[PDB]
Amino acid sequence: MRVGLVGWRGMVGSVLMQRMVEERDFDLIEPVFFSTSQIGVPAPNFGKDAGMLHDAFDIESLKQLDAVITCQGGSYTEKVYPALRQAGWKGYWIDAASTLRMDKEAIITLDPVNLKQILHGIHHGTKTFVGGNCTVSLMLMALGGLYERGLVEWMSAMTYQAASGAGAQNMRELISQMGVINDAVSSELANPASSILDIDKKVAETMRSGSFPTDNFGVPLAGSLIPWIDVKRDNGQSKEEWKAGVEANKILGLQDSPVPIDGTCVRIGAMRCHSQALTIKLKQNIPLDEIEEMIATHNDWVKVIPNERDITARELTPAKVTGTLSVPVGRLRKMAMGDDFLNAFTVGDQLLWGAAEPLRRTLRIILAE
Amino acid sequence: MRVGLVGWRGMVGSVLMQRMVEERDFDLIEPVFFSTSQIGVPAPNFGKDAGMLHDAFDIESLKQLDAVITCQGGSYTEKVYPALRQAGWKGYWIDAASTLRMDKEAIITLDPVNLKQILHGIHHGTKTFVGGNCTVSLMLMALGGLYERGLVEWMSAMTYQAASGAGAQNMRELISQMGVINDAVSSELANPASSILDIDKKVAETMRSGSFPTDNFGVPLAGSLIPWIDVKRDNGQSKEEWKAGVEANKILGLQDSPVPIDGTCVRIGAMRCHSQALTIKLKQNIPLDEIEEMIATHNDWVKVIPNERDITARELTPAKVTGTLSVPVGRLRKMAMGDDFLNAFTVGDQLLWGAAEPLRRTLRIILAE
Ligand SMILES: NC(=O)c1ccc[n+]([C@@H]2O[C@H](COP(=O)([O-])OP(=O)(O)OC[C@H]3O[C@@H](n4cnc5c(N)ncnc54)[C@H](OP(=O)(O)O)[C@@H]3O)[C@@H](O)[C@H]2O)c1
Ligand SMILES: NC(=O)c1ccc[n+]([C@@H]2O[C@H](COP(=O)([O-])OP(=O)(O)OC[C@H]3O[C@@H](n4cnc5c(N)ncnc54)[C@H](OP(=O)(O)O)[C@@H]3O)[C@@H](O)[C@H]2O)c1
Ligand SMILES: O=C(O)c1ccc([N+](=O)[O-])cc1P(=O)(O)O
Ligand SMILES: O=C(O)c1ccc([N+](=O)[O-])cc1P(=O)(O)O
Ligand code: NA
Repeated sequence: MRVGLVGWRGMVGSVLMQRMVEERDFDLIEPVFFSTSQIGVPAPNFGKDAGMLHDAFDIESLKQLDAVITCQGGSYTEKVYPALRQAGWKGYWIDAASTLRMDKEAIITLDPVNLKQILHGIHHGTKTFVGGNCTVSLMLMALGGLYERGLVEWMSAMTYQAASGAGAQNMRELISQMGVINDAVSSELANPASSILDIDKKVAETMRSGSFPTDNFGVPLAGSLIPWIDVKRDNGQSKEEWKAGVEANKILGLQDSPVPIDGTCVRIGAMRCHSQALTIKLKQNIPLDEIEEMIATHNDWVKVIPNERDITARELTPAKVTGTLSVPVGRLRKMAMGDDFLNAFTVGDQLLWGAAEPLRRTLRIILAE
Repeated sequence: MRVGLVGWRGMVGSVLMQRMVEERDFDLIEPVFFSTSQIGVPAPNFGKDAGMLHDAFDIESLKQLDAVITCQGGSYTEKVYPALRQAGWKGYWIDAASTLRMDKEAIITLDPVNLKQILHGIHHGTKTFVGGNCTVSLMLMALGGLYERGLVEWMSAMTYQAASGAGAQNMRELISQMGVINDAVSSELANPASSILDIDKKVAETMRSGSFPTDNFGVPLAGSLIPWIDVKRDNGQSKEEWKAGVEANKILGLQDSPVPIDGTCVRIGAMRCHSQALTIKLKQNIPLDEIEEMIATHNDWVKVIPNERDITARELTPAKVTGTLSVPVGRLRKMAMGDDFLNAFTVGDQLLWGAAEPLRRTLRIILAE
C-alpha cells in the first residue's frame, strides 16, 4: 500500500509520526512524504528510506497513491480534495481537518466507538475517513459505554479546553503570558509580609496592559479564561459548541434521531489536555454500579477514577493525562435532580485521541481489510 | 455604634478594610481593632486613631461592643461565638465564615437578593448575619431575577474557581507555578524556530517534578485544574458542591420546596474571580429577550453581556471583572435540549460579593434602622 503523508512536519503531524514509529506502522506501507513548501530533497527517515519530498499540490502525484493521511489542515483539503476526486482518484483520504466531516461521502472515524460503521463504509465504497473534533473524540472515548447502549437522553457539556486546539503559537503565547505575570510581581511574591492585594493589583494591571502578549488569543488566557471558541452561528452557539452535537450523532449513526448535546466551550490555560464537566440525562434509572461497569469496559483507554478527593486530584487532571493515551473519567455520581441525572468529569489529551490517534488506527483498519 | 473588627489583617479582611475606607463606613462607627497574635501593637489608622490592638479571645472586652465583624475564620468563630452569646452578649455578629450559615438563629446575608428577609430578622431580634459561600453569592447576584420569580426548576453548575478561594498562599503559589513553568522553557520560547513538542515535553516534566511548588494545592494548578474542592460527603458531592443547594434555598426562603442545584466545582488558574457555566431548567418557555430583562433588572451590579464573540471575549472573563463589583452574565441562549433549557455563563469577583461586600453592607443596613 502506497501511502502519502501531508502535514507530517507540524505539531499534529509530529505527534502522528512518533505514534507511527512506536506502533511500527511504517513496516506495513510504502510511505511517500509530501511538502507544501519545498520538494526534491530527502524525505524524513523514520527507520527506512522513503526517497524525496513530493509536491503536495500535484494531482498526478497524488493519483499514484492508494491513500493519503493529511494533518495539513482545512485550507489544504479545500484546495486539493475536490480536484483529486474530480480527476478520478478512488484512494482513501484520511484527514484530521474539519472540512469533510459532515460530507455525505465521509465517515467520521473513532473506531473504539464506531468500528462497525467504519468497516461497513470500507466494504461499501466509502473512501473518505475524517477524524472528529477534539472535544467529541475525547467525550466519546470516556462515555462510549453509555452511548453505545442508547442510554443517553441528552447531555450538557461545559468544557475546559487547552491552548493546543488553537495551535502551537497559542501554546507558546500561554506560556509567555505566565512568565509576564510572574515577572510583574517576582520581587514581592515570596514575601509573606507583602500585601497580597498589591500583588493582585499588579497582576491585574499587567494582564490588562497593551504589551501583555495577546496577539493569538486577543485577550489574556493565563490568569483568566475565554468562554467563546470559534465563530458565532445563527442560533447563538459557537461553531465549537455546535460541532459536538452534529459530529457525535454522525459517529453514533443517530442523525435521524439525535441525542441533544450542548453547552459552553471555554478556553483555559492548559497546554494540550481538554477537560469536560458533563450533566448526563439518562433515559432510565440505571444503578451507578452498572454505569461504572459499562463505562470502564467499553475500551482499553478509559479509566474510571474512584470518587475521592486525593485520588481525583492526582489522576483526573491535565498534569496527569498530558502526552498519554489515557482517558480518565471521575466524579461519577447521581445528581440532586434525580437518579436519572449523572455527573461526570473527564480529561483527555487533545493531540492523541483528539487528533493523531484516529488517523493511524484508520490506516491500520483499512490495511487489515 | 461600637464595632469590633476581627481578621481585618488577612486577605478577606484587607479587602473589607479597603471597601470600608472607600465608602467612609468608619465615619459612622467607633472601630475597635482586635488581634489573635499582635495584642498591644498600635491599631491600623484608617483616617482616625483607634488606639491599640485588643485581645480577640477576651470575652469581656468583646462584650462592650455593639457589633463584631469577623473575617478570622470558622475555627475562630467556633471558640468565641458560643462563649460570647452565653455570657449574655446581644450585639450583632457579622461573619464571613461557614460555621453559623445553617444555624436556625442566623440569616445568610445577600441583600440585593434577600433584603426583606434581613430586615424582618433585624426587626424580630435576629443578631447573627453570615455571608454565604462565594459561589452561591455570585450565582444569585447573576440569576436573582429568575430565582425570585420561581422560574427555576433546577440548575446544574460547573464552576471555574479562582485560587483566592483557597487562600492568599494559594494565590501566591499559582503565580509561582506560572514562573517555574515559563523559566523551564524561556530560551526555547525566545527562539522562533524551536520545536513545540520539545517545549511541551519540558513543561510537563517541570509540572511533574518534585521541585514544582505544590505545598498548598497538593498538585499543579498552573497548566492544569483540580476537579475537587473541600471535603467529601457521603453522597459523592464535595462540601463545595453541596453548599450551593442548601445556602441558596435558605437565602431564597425555599426550604419547604427547594430548587435542586448540583454540579462539579473545579479549581482553575485564575487569581480571584469565579466563573460558572450553568444549565438552567426553566418551568416555562419564556422568550429570551424577557429572560435577559428579568436578569438585568434584578440588581445594580449584574450586567447582561450580548451573545457576540468579540464582546464576550473582552467583557465576560476574570481579566475584565477582577477587583470590581460587576457581575456579568452572558452566553444567554436556549439550548439544544429545548426552549426551556437556558445556557448561562457568569463571572464574579470572589473577594467582593463573594466575601467582604455583604459584611460591610449588612453593617450599613443595621446602622440605617
Ligand atoms: N488540532 C489543531 O491543533 C488544529 C486546530 C485548528 C486548526 N488546525 C489546522 O490544522 C493544521 C495542522 O495543525 P498543526 O497544529 O499541526 O499546524 P502546524 O504545527 O502549524 O503545522 C502545519 C504545517 O506548517 C508547515 N510548517 C511551516 N513552517 C514550519 C516549521 N518551522 N515547523 C513545522 N512545520 C512548519 C508544515 O507543512 P510543510 O511541511 O508542508 O511545510 C506543517 O505541516 C494547521 O495548519 C491549522 O490550519 C489545527
Ligand atoms: N471555603 C473555605 O474553606 C474558605 C474560603 C475562604 C476563606 N476561608 C477561611 O477564612 C479565613 C479568612 O480568610 P483569609 O483568606 O482572609 O485568611 P488569611 O489571609 O490567612 O487571614 C486570616 C488571619 O491570619 C492571620 N495572619 C497570620 N499571618 C499573617 C500575615 N502574614 N498577613 C496577614 N494576616 C496574617 C491574621 O490574623 P491576626 O491579625 O489575628 O494575626 C488574619 O486575620 C481563613 O481562616 C480561611 O482559612 C475558608
Ligand atoms: O478545526 C478542526 O477541527 C481541525 C482539526 C485538526 C486539523 N489539522 O488537520 O490537524 C485541522 C482542523 P481545520 O479544519 O483546519 O481547522
Ligand atoms: O468555608 C467557607 O465558606 C468560609 C468562607 C469565608 C471565610 N472567611 O471568614 O472569610 C471562612 C470560611 P470557613 O468557614 O472558615 O471555611
Ligand atoms: Na496585548
